[PDB]
Amino acid sequence: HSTAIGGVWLSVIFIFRIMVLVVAAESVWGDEKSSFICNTLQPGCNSVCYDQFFPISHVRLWSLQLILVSTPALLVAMHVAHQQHIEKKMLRRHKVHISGTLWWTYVISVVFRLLFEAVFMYVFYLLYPGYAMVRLVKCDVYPCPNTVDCFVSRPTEKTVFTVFMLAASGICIILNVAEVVYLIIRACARR
Amino acid sequence: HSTAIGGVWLSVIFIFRIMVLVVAAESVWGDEKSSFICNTLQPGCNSVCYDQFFPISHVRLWSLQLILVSTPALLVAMHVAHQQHIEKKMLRRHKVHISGTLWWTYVISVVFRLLFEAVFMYVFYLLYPGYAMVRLVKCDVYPCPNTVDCFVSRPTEKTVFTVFMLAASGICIILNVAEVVYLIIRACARR
Amino acid sequence: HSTAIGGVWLSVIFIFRIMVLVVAAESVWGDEKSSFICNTLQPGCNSVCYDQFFPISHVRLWSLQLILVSTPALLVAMHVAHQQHIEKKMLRRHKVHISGTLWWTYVISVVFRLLFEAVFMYVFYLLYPGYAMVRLVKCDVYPCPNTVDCFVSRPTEKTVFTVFMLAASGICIILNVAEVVYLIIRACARR
Amino acid sequence: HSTAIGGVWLSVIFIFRIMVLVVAAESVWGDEKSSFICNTLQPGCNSVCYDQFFPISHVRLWSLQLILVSTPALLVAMHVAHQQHIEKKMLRRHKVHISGTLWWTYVISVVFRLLFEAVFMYVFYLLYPGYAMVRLVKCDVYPCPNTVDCFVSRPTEKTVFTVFMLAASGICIILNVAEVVYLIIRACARR
Amino acid sequence: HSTAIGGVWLSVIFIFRIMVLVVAAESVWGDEKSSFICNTLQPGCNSVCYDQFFPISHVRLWSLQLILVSTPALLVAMHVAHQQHIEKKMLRRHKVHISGTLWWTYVISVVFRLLFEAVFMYVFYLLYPGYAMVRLVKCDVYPCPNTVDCFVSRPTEKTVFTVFMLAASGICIILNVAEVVYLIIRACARR
Amino acid sequence: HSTAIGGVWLSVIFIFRIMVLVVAAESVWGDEKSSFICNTLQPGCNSVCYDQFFPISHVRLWSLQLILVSTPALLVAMHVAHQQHIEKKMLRRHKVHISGTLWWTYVISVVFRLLFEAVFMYVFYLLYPGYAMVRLVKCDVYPCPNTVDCFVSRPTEKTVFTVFMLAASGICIILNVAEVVYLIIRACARR
Repeated sequence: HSTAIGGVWLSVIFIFRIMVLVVAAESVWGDEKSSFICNTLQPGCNSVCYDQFFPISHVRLWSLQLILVSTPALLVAMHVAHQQHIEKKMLRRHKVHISGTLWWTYVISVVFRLLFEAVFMYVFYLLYPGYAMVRLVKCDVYPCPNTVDCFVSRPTEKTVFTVFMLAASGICIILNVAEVVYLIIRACARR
Repeated sequence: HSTAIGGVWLSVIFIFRIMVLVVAAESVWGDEKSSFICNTLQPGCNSVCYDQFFPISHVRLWSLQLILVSTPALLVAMHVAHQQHIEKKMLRRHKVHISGTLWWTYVISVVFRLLFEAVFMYVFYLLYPGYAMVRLVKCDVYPCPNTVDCFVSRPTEKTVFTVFMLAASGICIILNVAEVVYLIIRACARR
Repeated sequence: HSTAIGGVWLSVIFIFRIMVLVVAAESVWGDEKSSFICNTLQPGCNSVCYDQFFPISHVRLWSLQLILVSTPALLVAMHVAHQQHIEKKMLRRHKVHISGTLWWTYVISVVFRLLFEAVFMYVFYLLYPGYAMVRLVKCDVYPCPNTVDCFVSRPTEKTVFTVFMLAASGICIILNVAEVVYLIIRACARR
Repeated sequence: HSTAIGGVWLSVIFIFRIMVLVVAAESVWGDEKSSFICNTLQPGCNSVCYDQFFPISHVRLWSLQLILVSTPALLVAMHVAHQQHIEKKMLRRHKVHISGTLWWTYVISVVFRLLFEAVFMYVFYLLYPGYAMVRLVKCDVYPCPNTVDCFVSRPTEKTVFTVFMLAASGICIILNVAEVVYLIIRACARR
Repeated sequence: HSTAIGGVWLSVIFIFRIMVLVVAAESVWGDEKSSFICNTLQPGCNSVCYDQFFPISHVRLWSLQLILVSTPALLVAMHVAHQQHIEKKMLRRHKVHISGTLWWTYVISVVFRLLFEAVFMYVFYLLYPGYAMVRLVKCDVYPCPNTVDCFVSRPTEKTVFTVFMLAASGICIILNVAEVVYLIIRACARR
Repeated sequence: HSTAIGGVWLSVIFIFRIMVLVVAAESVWGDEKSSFICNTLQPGCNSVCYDQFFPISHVRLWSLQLILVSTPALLVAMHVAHQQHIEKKMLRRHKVHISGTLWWTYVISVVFRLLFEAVFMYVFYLLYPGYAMVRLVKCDVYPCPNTVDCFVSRPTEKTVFTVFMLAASGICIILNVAEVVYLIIRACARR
């Protein structure tokens, strides 16, 4: 069974996040490294400064988050497909038990999706505290001499897309919590 | 139900906007940053000047507008698909109530699409007042010394595509308003 | 209904134009701006000279022309699909009236396609009078000092593809006129 | 009807030519202009020399030849599809006449394909007499001073692919001639 | 027959590995060679240093591992499809023998997949002992004079993706071992 | 009819070769020319040296070999499809004759595939005797003065992929020979 409160909004928002990531990664974040430049004559300063200030790109983090969020759905879909194959073999009490075992698996999958979203949000907070990208950064990593100034490619557009993605992720978290609560309420109402 | 006055023209114009954006983004706006050049020896001036004068690219704004306009249609489609799944479960008074609840949802979706289009048009006006791109821009953002001249890649072609997109968006707004009015008239004629 | 004189040749020639544009845009016109070079030390001269001599690329104009020519077909197809949906609703005098109203819509769509093709041909004539691209151009746009010489990337190949596209467009115009005349003759023969 | 002598071999060889062109154009001919270099300090010499020695690229000529060869097949397919639509309308003496009119159209399409292949082969001979690309070319086109030496990107690989394409085209011409002769023989044997 | 313990988790984890590799190879490892730079004026030092420190790219090794792991599944699928074709020919004792022969083939395919995964993990350990990429490397390969410092493009992101892939591969190995043990237990329980 | 000994292994190994070539060509061999560099100030030395040492790229040779190996299968498939069309026309002694004529065609196709594979292997041996790519090459082709040193992009990775492809091709040759022998044995056993 499915609930219109949680499933439809989750699917549409997840599709929206996919479309936003597809738009952003190809064009906005494409030249994140090539356009990265520092005011220095020291060879190798640009690469080490980019690695220091961008350990992992925003689009890569978003793609990993989307994949990890998607994995429970793939797992439950494959499991139900195998169960229906077993049912088709049987055709060529127990069914109630199968449906019962299916129920908790879906609940656990929803909980795991919520946990994955929260973990990725916390990782994003740890790696990039400020939601807004800055135009100039100060670099002191070896072999850059003293401190040099480096310039990010597209701070404002990246900030806008970051705000969009963060708002979508937060709405997803809230909707997952609400869906879990509504599932609990429905289970209580059954009894 | 559907109305030939609003639905068909909306769909064809939305497809036309998709095709125009696909044509424009790949070629016209591809070198918007790489070809951006300023008359200065100061490192980092090009990137900061591009960020100042182009906080978000036109094609990215158009893609976001198209996605946001599309989201209500995806929501209503998913909701009706879930409702038909519930109907198929029932098969294996109330229907009139379901259709009634469906009606206002579609009306609200149309209103939300109109609001999204208007909001994106206003955002475009705020960010880029002039409809026509200019060949030369004056830059005074740090660390550019005093004021430097910078040159846009394809001002005229970008202006032409901007005019096309703006005309399409305005026609979409007018058609949405007309469709809402015609829906009100039809509802009144029913009673 | 359809006529073999106009519909089949129109469709095959339109597909041929699509294939030719796909071949040309990817390779021939890809480096139209990057390979554009002027004999000067003035920064920004290349971009302003390219914008002056190429306000809009040939491939972009051809793509816009193809899209605008295609839009009436999409409109009529969506409208007939909606009408067949209404017919299926009816199944679950008037039909002759529906077919009659369908007839003039198709005629007007053909006329609009012819007008669009003629308008795009006239625009091409206005923007690029000479059918053949030239190897060297003279530039005096600010900030280029005095007059400088600039060199086009692939004049001869672009000329060949321009001749192909122009011949196809002219044949399309002639075939549209002939189809309109034959439709008039058939309508007269009916009475 | 179809003949195994001509149709199957023609289709498989045409598919082989498509695959060979797809392999060649993406990689072999991709850097034909960017890697083109001349031993001179004169700006604009590279572009004019490339245009002089390569008026149209080999891959573009092959693609145009394939498209033009394909067009008669598309025309006859669309025409027979329209005729079958007319037959389906009739269902909801004359048929023998329709088949007879179909026969000469297919024969003329085959003749046109043969003529197109021969014309493209002659054009290739006129533009590039030598089948083998040369490593060094001598350039005297304005504004190149006196005569300069220019270097082609991949002479040997381009020569190999040119030999492959030319052999395929010649085999296609021979097979088309043989198919026409066999059609004449079969028509005579019918009487 | 299939087991839910091994098959579903294996398939979902293999799909997850495909998605992770698709995300990583296009963007993270794209500029692995172009961005590779060494602090020297000696021509050819960059290429030889990259070849010495990166004999084969991580993404290429992962793709080869995925292909080799996939090959047994393709082999068994093609073999069962041929067997079902033979069964369909028969339709137009022995079946038990066919199923028995099928069983050991699937077991051997699982064992081969486990061996391939272990071999690729050992190869990865041999080529890249440290799981984490380093920012700076020391090069002494001819013709680089003495020892030069070279800088890797994206050490931290590559390290993160390497950890992800290694964890997925190890989980796959453990799951394959568990599936083999469970198959042995089920075979014993049958007797 | 089909044989499980030859057909299934041939198909799976051919698919494996396709996947390996797809992995290799896009990334490994992409910068084979752009990254090619020689220690000289002579313009044009890089291009002529690359042409001398790499007359045709490894990936292009592998793609041509795969296409040529595939062509007999396409020919026999098209021929049997035409024969089944003739059979369907007949439906709307002789069949045994058709099957007999089909048999030798498939045998000849297998022999031609084996010959093509052997010929391409011999061509690879002639063009590149050493299986392993070398880091440094010595160039004396005009206009390079005296002898210069040039550096290959990715010698080790290219060597690994070359070994993979050569092993696959040799296994294909052996399997083709074995399939021919088994076909002869089966034909003898029939009598």
